[PDB]
Amino acid sequence: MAIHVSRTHREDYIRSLTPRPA
Amino acid sequence: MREIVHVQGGQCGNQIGAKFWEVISDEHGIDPTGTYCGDSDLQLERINVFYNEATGGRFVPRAILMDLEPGTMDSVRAGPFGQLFRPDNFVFGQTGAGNNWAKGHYTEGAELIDSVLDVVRKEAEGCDCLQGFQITHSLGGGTGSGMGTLLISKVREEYPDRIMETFSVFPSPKVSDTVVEPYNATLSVHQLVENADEVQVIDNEALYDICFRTLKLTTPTYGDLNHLVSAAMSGVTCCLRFPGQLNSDLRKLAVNLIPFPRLHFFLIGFAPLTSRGSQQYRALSVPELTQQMFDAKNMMCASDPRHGRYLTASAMFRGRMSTKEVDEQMLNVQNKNSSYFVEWIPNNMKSSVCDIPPKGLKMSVTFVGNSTAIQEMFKRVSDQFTAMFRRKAFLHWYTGEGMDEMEFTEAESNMNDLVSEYQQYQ
Amino acid sequence: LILFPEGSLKNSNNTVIPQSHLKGKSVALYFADGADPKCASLLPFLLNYYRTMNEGGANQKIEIIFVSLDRDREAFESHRAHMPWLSIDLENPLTEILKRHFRVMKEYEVPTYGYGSRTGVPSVIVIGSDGREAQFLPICSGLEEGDRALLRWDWRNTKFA
Amino acid sequence: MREVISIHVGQAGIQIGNACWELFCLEHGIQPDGQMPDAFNTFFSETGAGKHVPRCVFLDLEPTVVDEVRTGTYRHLFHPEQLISGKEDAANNFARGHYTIGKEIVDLSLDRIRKLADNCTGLQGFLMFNAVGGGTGSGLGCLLLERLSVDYGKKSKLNFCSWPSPQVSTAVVEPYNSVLSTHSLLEHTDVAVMLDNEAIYDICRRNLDIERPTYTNLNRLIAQVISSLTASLRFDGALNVDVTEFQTNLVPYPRIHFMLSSYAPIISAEKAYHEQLSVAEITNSAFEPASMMAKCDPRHGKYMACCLMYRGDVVPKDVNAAVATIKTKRTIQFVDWCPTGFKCGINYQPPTVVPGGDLAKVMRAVCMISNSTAIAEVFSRMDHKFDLMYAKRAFVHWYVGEGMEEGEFSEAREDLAALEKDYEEVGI
Ligand SMILES: Nc1nc2c(ncn2[C@@H]2O[C@H](COP(=O)(O)OP(=O)(O)OP(=O)(O)O)[C@@H](O)[C@H]2O)c(=O)[nH]1
Ligand SMILES: Nc1nc2c(ncn2[C@@H]2O[C@H](COP(=O)(O)OP(=O)(O)O)[C@@H](O)[C@H]2O)c(=O)[nH]1
Ligand SMILES: [Mg+2]
Repeated sequence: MAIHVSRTHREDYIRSLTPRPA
Repeated sequence: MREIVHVQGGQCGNQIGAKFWEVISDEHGIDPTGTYCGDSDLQLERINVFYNEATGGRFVPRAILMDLEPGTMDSVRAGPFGQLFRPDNFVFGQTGAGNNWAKGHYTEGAELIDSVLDVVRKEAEGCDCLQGFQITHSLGGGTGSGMGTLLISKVREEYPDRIMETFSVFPSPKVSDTVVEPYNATLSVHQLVENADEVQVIDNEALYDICFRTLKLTTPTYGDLNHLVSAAMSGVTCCLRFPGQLNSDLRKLAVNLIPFPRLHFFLIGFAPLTSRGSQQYRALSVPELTQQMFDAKNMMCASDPRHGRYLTASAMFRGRMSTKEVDEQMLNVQNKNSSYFVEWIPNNMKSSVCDIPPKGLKMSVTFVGNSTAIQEMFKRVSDQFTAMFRRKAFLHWYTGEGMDEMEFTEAESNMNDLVSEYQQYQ
Repeated sequence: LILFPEGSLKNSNNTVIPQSHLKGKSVALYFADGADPKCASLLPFLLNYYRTMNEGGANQKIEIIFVSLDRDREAFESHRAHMPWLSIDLENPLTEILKRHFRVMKEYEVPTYGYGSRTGVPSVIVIGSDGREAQFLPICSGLEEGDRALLRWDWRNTKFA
Repeated sequence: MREVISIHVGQAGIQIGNACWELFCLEHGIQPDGQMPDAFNTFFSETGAGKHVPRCVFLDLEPTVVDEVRTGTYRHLFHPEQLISGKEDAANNFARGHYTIGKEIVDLSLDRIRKLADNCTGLQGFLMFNAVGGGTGSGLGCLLLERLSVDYGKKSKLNFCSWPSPQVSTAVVEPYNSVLSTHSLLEHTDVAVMLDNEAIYDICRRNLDIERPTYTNLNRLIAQVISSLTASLRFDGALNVDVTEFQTNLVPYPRIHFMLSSYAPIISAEKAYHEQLSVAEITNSAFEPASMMAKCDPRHGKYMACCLMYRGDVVPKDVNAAVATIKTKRTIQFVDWCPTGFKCGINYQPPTVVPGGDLAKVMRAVCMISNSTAIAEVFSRMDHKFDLMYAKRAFVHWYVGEGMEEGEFSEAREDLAALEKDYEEVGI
């Protein structure tokens, strides 16, 4: 599965932002 | 007063105990250099339960760290709160238990016996009266399973009229590190049923899965994995150091849970575990915790209690909260989960109002429960034993250090005789 | 907040009024350019709207604070002379600070400050007491309708109190 | 306490409800991070201390508008997984939204309405906002409506559906979606209000005197109408009428629950300066065919039930005079078996204004909801328009290969035709 940068909307993007910003 | 003696056993036990001594320390408000900070009677009046003085006002935990390899203990001095422990309380192994129960219990662990008794008796008899013990160890490897179950086989017959709670980390059906799985799991558990007071089952495979829906994060490190355990580690003994409207202790918790001496394996869980998106959006109250802790999907063990049936349940609520909202709300869950509870015991639960909330949270609950749902997890370990024991596989390393084919077959016979009461108490 | 200092505003006959001289009056920033074919066609309709609306009444209803985005002082005064209402001198940095406060600039964004949208020349914006925008008169916006957008003006609820 | 639950299905349901929820939070004065700087209880639940969370679900199978709200201004107003997004659109089909891609999302949405309705007793009803024109709005909307109909049997459902219009459809398969959607929307919803598109667009042209508004002003006007309809639920007034006492007045027969609506005055800053709007003339402008938001002329229709809820400072004396003026008007016709066809409701609080919208604030306004016979030609146009493309099987292979059967097209023919004959037998 392709995992992307936290600033794109794929899977749970909402808190790929908040606990661990990238 | 009432003293609890903590033991870190194995690599998993050392790492899971490090996080628990971090969460207890800041719950009492203590800087990791030993100085108390936080200015409250109610978190300092009972500090001798877990800690000891140091004639400077410094508090050192009543914890001994024991491990046959020097690797993961060097990591806990290197990590945070590593200065908190006593240097004498560490005991070293310079060889490294290579995933074998035989050198854990019989051969290589025998020369570490004369040092581990001299440090656990030194901490025990220094107080006026001991209450219980509390160890953390995993059944997967060698220095946690074999070297840990060697502790239970000796501490009981020298302190007979006391208790202990062992938090055993149990292996997985799906994922498998530590490729010699069923031999270490079975060799620890047949000792553990005979000679341990209660066992809390902690499952890594399932606690990834709580971390995948209710805490739903993509990159689970071993840190917050142990932090979710340390919540229910703390909540099961919160009233030993804290007052409450209806109190609870470990000795009471055993008396009103275990009906017969050969079943003492308990589920464990902590509520609330609210998602990060859902943090502000829960006006947290007693009705929504009760459905969260009577929720099968939120159990730290990898057993579904829909198939099983709760023999006796228990809940240590924590915080400023109403007491009849415990009472008739659990009468509602008996009247709705009629088939999920045993019919020859009415009022199957504990209520216990630990009057002190968790660290930062207004109100919570810690669920521990004697369930017959563990029979499916105990029989897959049994057939994992038999599948690899018909082919005699991975036995030469065991037998070279004084094992026997005979002693393996009462390990499976005590395994089958352990499962046996569970499906005929259904 | 004192949005306009003492030597800020500049009405006709080359005299100065401070901020205090505009109470109870519907004040609006006209951001304009001399060379823009938008503003050349839009200015006569502001001349008709400001004059007739104010003549029709026993009170003074609307002011227009002109802010310039021209090139030099000669182009400043040339477009100023065709215009009776209030203005601000270009060389004063007060024009710059309310230019960035209201996002009305002239496509040099990355060399200076480089934020985003510009919504440049022309625009007239009615403002409240504390430098907050009161409404957008939609000349070139999502509505993008010029020469008639002055009819959206709401001269009872946008006062400089 | 007593509460109400909203549901938004389809993209048209999404930003219509975006216009609704900004206006509900504007009326209560709550800063939309939750904090206020008990009339909000029915539309907002208390969370923690000072925070309020909307009682609604957002639901659309593409994330292009669901994640737009999520990243938008109200990220901290709407709870993040109150919003449900799918993975693929229904491709302007009833069939995909009802059969294949609807399974994965209705099981989550049913879990969300159970968690949102089990918190308190005294639920009034449901507020479904959807589009008949939407493939997801009719597709996933109908599967949702029938499941909540069987489960929640005796609870009412206010429905707001964006009906297709005679001139524009902005879809070629549009009348195919319309026939099948009302085939099952007839028997599961309890009440549905019919909203066309360029009737509201012509409203924005004529009395709102703006020549090119967007979906902004299409959604401001729908937000005013629902808010004045539910103004009795939140805010106290002289003569309050609730959800359970709308079907008793407007629905004489269980077959007929489709009706028009209008809101007056529709004015800007040019009109509040120049024209006085009294009780006797705002009801005449509300009964004007120009203000109709289904572009149906009621002169060849016949009114049979009307609820005239006035929002703002009005008295029972002058509203009874305005009612008597409408009855004495010769052009407006009533049905002979309903001598009483006017049920006025009275509130006290003034209608709000969205800052930046074209509307000027007015402190007495009329929302009026009217079941009539005129709906028959609106739907019979829809039946005739569908029959030309059903002559030689236009766009039917997408539906057939999806999983429905040819014959569900034909069953929807006599059920809409039964609704046609039902309209002309009550109009006698
Ligand atoms: N009243 C109103 N209707 C709208 C608005 N936007 C779209 N619609 C209606 O929505 C119908 C079609 O649905 P779409 O907007 O394309 O999106 P959808 O509801 O998710 O359905 P799909 O087309 O399958 O994606 C059109 O016929 C429009 O009439 C709006 O802003 N206001
Ligand atoms: N909860 C937790 N489990 C662990 C950790 N490290 C290892 N484990 C689990 O423990 C198993 C390995 O047993 P381990 O204790 O490391 O072997 P030992 O060193 O010989 O006692 C693996 O299957 C892991 O899933 C940890 O830090 N936390
Ligand atoms: Mg859509």
